[PDB]
Amino acid sequence: MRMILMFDMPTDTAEERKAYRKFRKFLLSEGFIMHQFSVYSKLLLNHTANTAMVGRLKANNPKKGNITILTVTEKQFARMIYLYGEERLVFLGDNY
Amino acid sequence: MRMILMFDMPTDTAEERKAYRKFRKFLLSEGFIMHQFSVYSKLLLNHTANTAMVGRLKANNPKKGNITILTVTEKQFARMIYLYGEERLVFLGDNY
Amino acid sequence: MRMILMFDMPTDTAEERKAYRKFRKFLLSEGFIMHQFSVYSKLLLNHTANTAMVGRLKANNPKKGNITILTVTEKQFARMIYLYGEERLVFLGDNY
Amino acid sequence: MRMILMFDMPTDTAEERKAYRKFRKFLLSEGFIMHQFSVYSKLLLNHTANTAMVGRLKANNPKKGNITILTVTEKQFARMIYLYGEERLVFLGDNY
Amino acid sequence: MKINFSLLDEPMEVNLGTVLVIEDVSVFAQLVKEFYQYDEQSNLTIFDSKIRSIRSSELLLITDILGYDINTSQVLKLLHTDIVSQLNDKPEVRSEIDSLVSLITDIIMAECIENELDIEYDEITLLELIKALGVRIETKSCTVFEKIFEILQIFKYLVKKRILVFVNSLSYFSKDEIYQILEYTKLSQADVLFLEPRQIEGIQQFILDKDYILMPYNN
Amino acid sequence: MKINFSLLDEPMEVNLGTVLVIEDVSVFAQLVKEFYQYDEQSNLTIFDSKIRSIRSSELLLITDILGYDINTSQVLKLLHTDIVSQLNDKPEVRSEIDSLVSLITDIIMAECIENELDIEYDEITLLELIKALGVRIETKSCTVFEKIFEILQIFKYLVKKRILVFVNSLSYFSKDEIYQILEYTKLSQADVLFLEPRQIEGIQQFILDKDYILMPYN
Amino acid sequence: MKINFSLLDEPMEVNLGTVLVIEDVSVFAQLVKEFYQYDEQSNLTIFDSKIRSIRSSELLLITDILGYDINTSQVLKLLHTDIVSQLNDKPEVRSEIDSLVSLITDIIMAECIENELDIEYDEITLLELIKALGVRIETKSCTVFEKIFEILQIFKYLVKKRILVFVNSLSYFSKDEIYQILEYTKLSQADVLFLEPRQIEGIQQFILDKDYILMPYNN
Amino acid sequence: MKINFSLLDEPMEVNLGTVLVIEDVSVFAQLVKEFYQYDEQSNLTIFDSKIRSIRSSELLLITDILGYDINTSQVLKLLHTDIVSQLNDKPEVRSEIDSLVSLITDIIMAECIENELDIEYDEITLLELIKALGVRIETKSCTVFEKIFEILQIFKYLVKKRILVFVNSLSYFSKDEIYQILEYTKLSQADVLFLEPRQIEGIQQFILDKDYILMPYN
Amino acid sequence: MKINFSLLDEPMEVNLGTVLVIEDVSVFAQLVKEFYQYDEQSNLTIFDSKIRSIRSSELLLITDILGYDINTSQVLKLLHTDIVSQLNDKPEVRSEIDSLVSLITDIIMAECIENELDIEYDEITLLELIKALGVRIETKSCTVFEKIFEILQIFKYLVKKRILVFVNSLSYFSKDEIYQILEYTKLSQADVLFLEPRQIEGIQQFILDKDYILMPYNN
Amino acid sequence: MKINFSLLDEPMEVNLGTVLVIEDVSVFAQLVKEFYQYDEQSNLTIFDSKIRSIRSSELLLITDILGYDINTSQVLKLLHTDIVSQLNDKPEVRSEIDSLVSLITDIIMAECIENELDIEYDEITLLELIKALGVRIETKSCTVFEKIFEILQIFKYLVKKRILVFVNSLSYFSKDEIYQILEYTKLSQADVLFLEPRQIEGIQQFILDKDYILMPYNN
Ligand SMILES: [Ca+2]
Ligand SMILES: [Ca+2]
Ligand SMILES: [Ca+2]
Ligand SMILES: [Ca+2]
Ligand SMILES: [Ca+2]
Ligand SMILES: [Ca+2]
Ligand SMILES: [Ca+2]
Ligand SMILES: [Ca+2]
Repeated sequence: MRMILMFDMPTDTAEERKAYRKFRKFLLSEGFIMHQFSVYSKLLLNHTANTAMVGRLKANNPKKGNITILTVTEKQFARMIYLYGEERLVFLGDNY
Repeated sequence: MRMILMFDMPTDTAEERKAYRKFRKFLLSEGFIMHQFSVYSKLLLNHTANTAMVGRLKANNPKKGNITILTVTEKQFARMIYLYGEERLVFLGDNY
Repeated sequence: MRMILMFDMPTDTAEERKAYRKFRKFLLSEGFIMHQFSVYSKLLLNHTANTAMVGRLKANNPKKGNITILTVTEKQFARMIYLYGEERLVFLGDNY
Repeated sequence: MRMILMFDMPTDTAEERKAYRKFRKFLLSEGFIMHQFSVYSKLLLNHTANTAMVGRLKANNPKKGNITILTVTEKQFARMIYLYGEERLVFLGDNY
Repeated sequence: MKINFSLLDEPMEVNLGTVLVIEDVSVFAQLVKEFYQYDEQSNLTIFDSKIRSIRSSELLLITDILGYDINTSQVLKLLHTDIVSQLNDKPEVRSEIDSLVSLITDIIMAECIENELDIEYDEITLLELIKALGVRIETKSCTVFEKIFEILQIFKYLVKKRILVFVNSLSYFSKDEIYQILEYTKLSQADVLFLEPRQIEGIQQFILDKDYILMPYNN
Repeated sequence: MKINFSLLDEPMEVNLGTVLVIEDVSVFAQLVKEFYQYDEQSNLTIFDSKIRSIRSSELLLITDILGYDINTSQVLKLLHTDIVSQLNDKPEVRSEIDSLVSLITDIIMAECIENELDIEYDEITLLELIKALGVRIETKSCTVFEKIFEILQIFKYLVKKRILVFVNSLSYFSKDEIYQILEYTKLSQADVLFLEPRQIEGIQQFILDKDYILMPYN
Repeated sequence: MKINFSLLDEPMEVNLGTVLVIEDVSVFAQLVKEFYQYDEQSNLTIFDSKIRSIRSSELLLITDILGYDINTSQVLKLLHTDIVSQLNDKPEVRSEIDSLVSLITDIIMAECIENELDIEYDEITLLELIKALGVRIETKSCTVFEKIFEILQIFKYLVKKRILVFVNSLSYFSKDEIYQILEYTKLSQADVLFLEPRQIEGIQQFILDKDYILMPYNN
Repeated sequence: MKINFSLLDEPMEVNLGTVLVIEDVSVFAQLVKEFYQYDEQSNLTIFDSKIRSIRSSELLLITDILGYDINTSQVLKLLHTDIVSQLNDKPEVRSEIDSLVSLITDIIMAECIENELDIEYDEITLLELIKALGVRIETKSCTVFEKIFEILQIFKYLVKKRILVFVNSLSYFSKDEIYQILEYTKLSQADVLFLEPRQIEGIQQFILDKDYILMPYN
Repeated sequence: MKINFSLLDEPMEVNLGTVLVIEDVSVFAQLVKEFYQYDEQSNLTIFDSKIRSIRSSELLLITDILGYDINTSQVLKLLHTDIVSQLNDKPEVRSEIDSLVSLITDIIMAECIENELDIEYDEITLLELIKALGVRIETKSCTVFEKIFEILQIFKYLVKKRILVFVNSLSYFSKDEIYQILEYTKLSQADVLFLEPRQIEGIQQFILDKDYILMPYNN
Repeated sequence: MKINFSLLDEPMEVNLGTVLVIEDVSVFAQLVKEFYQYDEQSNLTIFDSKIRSIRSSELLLITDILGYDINTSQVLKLLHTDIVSQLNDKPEVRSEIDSLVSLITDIIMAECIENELDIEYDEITLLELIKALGVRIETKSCTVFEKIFEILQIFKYLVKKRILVFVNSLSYFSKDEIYQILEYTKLSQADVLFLEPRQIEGIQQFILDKDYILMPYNN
């Protein structure tokens, strides 16, 4: 089970920044990789490590922190498209 | 097709904050809902609407903005779990 | 089955009065007895003669005529109380 | 106890018509419904209310007025059938 | 009752019977898949004169003719009500039936009086007589043509179905049988939409070319 | 019929109507528990004149008189089967019923042929006619005195039930109504046994003292 | 929760447990008949603080204690929900259960992957585990006292029942058991009304004399 | 396997995938009627390699591909029984499952004892665990080309069905998709027979002329 | 949409526009009275393909063309929604409108920041802009023909009205205007039934003779 | 009717009148804010014997006694119905009123017959006479004590309000007036919960110390 995890929290407070660093380090220690800011994912072996990981993430969530969790297949994970921020020739047909 | 979208960008400058507000308003106008900061999702009817939405998101991405796109099933989109938040010495009181 | 039958119709016109006399004579010919004006009853042997009598009454009903039909037991028929338009001594107890 | 009530009286005089209207309005105020002319019924809760209703009806009966009272079961009261309307020569046209 | 898809330029109206022929297998299979998945997909949109989109519960989709079950609780109930109305329209027949059921009630009542226990009953009605008779439609020995005809006859009995659609059902019927189906559909006033990969000769139909051009065709 | 429990010295016989008073609340509640659990518990026993144990299916236990439905699936099944047997005992009447049913089936069949839709039918049976008429025992009961009488009628009608038992049902009826119930039980010959926490004055009853000794009364 | 009948001078309030003793057999039998027929008869009227009359569906009448069925679909469903809430109140136990059903899900998933057919599943939840366990109340071996206690425990589970009434149920229980029933009723806050022909000694009750006089009685 | 009807001179054999075209609409509709009525009508017959007639229960007739539900009571029963057999083939894994179920039953039993209301339970079984998990075949089908593939998978999984028959199901698939379906049928070894009103170009099929003569094509 | 009365032998179907001419003044006035009283009287029965009788609320009756009020809360609301959909179908126009609204919101927001009190707002939407503009249909200067045309245009906006009926409305319009009304009704798909005492020349209509014979007439 | 908050160890029951005194200003202000925001906040939970949580619409919160509007459409309507019931309970008074109304109706009917136009009427009822009289509660000259008493009198008229709560309303009333309010609340059976920062001497109340300890207090 591919576990996609979004992480956010107000960063204004200094203790909030410290807690954000601590939670990020905890995510890296648990096997999660950061694709971009607030974007992470981890491969869970089965529903077992999935449920246990959900409990652990609920336990380690910092104050005011918010985590989104989504279950995704490998085919959907390979279809993940990340766009980081007007074509003269538009081709409708074979792309040559 | 359930589209999970993460959004991040340096917010330091005033122009960057204005661009962030504009991009967020554009995401809300397109049907995306914010589950938490940087965390959004939208239900796309089919693959064509998903591709057009990808092109539009690439066109509307602000400078230095970074967007992560992941495809999840509708049932897996409902499976989304949002968690909102080992010490030897526990202190209840002034933290000294 | 004790068949109680109420009969009414506008009597103003001469044709209406003639129809009322004809319908009343038909009720008397069928075995019905008139207890008072518009009040009649007949003893039907079983449900068969009751249904056939209902059909016949529907067939013989005069224009604008209206008939009410009620099924009543002998104990209820003996309990019929007819009042046609102040006690000094009221006794609550044995009536002596 | 389902109370079937028939009401008749000579209507010729104006005082008799006024008394008929008053008695009918009294019957409607007491909960009785008119299925047709001279034909009425009311659902009495028990035998006590039935006796009190009999006394009240005897007290409110107009001069020359005649009332027929019959007891019918609630299921037999629903069994009430209201019919609203052999000739050799049938004439469709002027009756000559 | 107009239906619209992305391939068509304007929504096409479906009145009485309508034969829609799709010459492209890809657009045909995609359209049928959009017919089964219609609640999930927004591509195919069917709306009435009010422009209100009909729910999939209001849409009736039929592919297998002999596999569909024509006998349902609502269809049999409304059919029994229709038979009761037909018997009620004739006063003489209703009177005779009342006489017979009356005699039977007399017999059973006598048998009840002969018993030692106190027994009560109410009535034997016509709807109870039809339900005891077990009146139902027979699809067992019916040919496919008679099956589709019975479906067109019971479509008026179905209250919730707004439109009936058949998928590739015109391949079984001969041209004359198709003429009978259309001529009967014009009398029944129901809205039926047929979807065929190949065009049928001799009947008016809407043809969709591989070029994705929709044209009316008399033959 | 006789009933036996560990508290009694010898089994007491229950013939026609019988009133049993238990002066101990623990022995009374435990006795009712033994009545509902009779299938599970072997303590309470019942020996008929044949001296043979009877299954709980043959024992009719009724506590609430008004809450006991007279119309049941088994009761209506046995009643409809009984009426079908009575109609089957007379060949001519059943023949006339078959003729009338044939006429009605011919009329409804003609109306079905008149319809444009194909219609398939099977037949009409006398059992379907009885069930269509809704034949059932009278459900009208003004008071518990009449309801218990209907319970005695249905109990005397049921052959499988060898005993009818009422638990604290005598508190609702007046002494005169108790006399009428006992006389009706003696006239109906059925076996009825009552269980009361306290004794009733004026009627013959078996009093079970707190000492567990059983003594006759009146 | 006040109840009123023609025999009473003023409507009497029923709060927590209430023992109503009717010394007249005629008024007692008539009142019980008015309790069973309550929807039909207007003599007995039960109203709340809003003066609104409660429906017979909102009234719960109980005479036979051991004959009543305590196990119902709604009672067992709400009971399973209550057990799920009890397991949810403890984080550690819920975590352990999640680990166990988690491992079971891993095993069954491996067995599904070993099969040739493509198989999909969702989850094994706690409510499904309780429904698979078949948790229900046991009235089989229960004494009458434990049965009435279980009825007082499940009366909170019944949503639609406004008031519970027992008919002659106090004759089976000893004085101490009655004290336990009342003391438990005060904690459960439910409204229970007992109807007995004879007065019980040692408990507060409302006595109705043959003179039709209602008086409070401490013993 | 072979199929025989009065129109054919000799029974034609159906091996792996087979495409049968009927150029007569009356013989095609009457043939489908003989397929749905096969139990009632003796005209259409099917003789396997053993030359033995097969009951309609062994014949799988599927007309609408999308309207055919993959999940059924019998299919889920055979699947759950198959998984139960696979878990029963390994004693150690089933022992661990019994241990975990014992732990969960101990926890839920302790929580039941903590409650003030009496609770009775029976046990938890592996079949109740599979049914509680909702094990079923995948219901996701994007196109009819995949749905027919799932129908071929479930058909090859079912041992009782000796033949699968499709009526006018080849009109939805493109020629290339028909080639993939034929190759998948030859790889799966299952017996599939198609009935089409008109001939398909590019594939091998048996053409039945309006003259009733049957001729091979490609 | 079939309508039936006692004078007709068979129920007549009303599809698109239908011109019904009653040559008898008694049957015409009685039929119009049965149209106004339709809920009270059982003589005139209008049913759909489902045979279900339509309620008088579903029936739309129109006699005075210029006296009828075309502007209603539901008609104006659904019309504003239709305009919002038309503006939403074009991405460029919607983008420009969003830009202008953004500028105005910036100005008003600056004015709010200049104030001493803390002020909060939400948004200025397109539906609020249309409601502030006061978009409505103008019947003041409209001719009777344009009024009936606008009624045929807003009949699609009315959700509850099943069928529109006009009473003696064809006397004002010229033959060409009637041809435009019918030709537009065929495109709008709405069901319109006209009732006229005298027959109109040149249009297909159903004629009811003084003999009570209903015949189709091409002219 | 039990209320519970995080500060309490066990949910406290509110029966008839209940005086809750919070000695801590922070917990008191936070509890009142949780009373106004109750639908938004999950901290304060009020449940009935069914354990079902009551909606904020079912909760009645009152702070300003003289600012609250006691006259509402539902309160005046149900009050007029209550007056009509009071007049209906007496046969003689109802007969006299019927006589007078009959006389007035005779006069107005004669005046209608004198007119040239044909006039029809129905009846003049008692509810219409009360509505014409304009019966309503007068809070204008009422003292705060009489205002709260009228609120306790109209709380039975309010159907949707499950519980009435007063915020710091006991500071205006004298000890004797508080005794009258409680003694009247015991008769009215309504559930009233008072919240005061300081304890009232002489009345039973629940005290919450700054230590967050809840204790019953007789004085
Ligand atoms: Ca039958
Ligand atoms: Ca019946
Ligand atoms: Ca189990
Ligand atoms: Ca599950
Ligand atoms: Ca706004
Ligand atoms: Ca303006
Ligand atoms: Ca009035
Ligand atoms: Ca006034």
